[PDB]
Amino acid sequence: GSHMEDFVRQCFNPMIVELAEKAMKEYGEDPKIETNKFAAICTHLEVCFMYSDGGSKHRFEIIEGRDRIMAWTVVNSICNTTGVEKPKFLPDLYDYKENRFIDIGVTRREVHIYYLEKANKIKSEKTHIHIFSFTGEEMATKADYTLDEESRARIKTRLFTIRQEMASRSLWDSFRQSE
Ligand SMILES: Cc1cn([C@H]2C[C@H](O)[C@@H](COP(=O)(O)O)O2)c(=O)[nH]c1=O
Ligand SMILES: [Mn+2]
Repeated sequence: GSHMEDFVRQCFNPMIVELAEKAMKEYGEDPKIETNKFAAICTHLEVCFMYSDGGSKHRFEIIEGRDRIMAWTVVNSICNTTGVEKPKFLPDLYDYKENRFIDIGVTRREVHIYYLEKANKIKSEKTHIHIFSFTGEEMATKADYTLDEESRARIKTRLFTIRQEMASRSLWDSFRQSE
């Protein structure tokens, strides 16, 4: 029974916590042992939902947060109706305005490096990438950041708050060093 586990449960809403637990169980991991991962998944989930909330109504299809089978079903529906190429890995959102898949990343390290490591790993030229860090930096494909500055600013504010809460509990160093 770790401090990080109870921190995560008292910091994130129950809907995110439950989706994160399901994700980890589907992968096969355990929230009680792999607790920095539990925190990372919750964080990613929240950011992806804050981000979809940044557009106009119906701008984004939300892929993140669904069961893997249903996630791919929706990806295939989008592909088969917009003629866009099918990605090799599951993205997080689809942008109906710009007609592209997006993969949002959240890193405790250098944005630059996480971006690159994401580009290669994706192996899907068409998928747009947008990285945020816990220090307030962001990096987007072709410097096209999708949302307006205010919607991104609130994401960054939220990440820095998570960082502080963790640091006040002496959990940050461990979370930072475990990426
Ligand atoms: C950075 C990081 C992400 N993740 C998770 C968050 C997401 O659920 C999933 C995809 O993350 P990404 O899109 O930020 O790469 O992997 C970890 O489990 N551990 C980590 O250290
Ligand atoms: Mn992502």
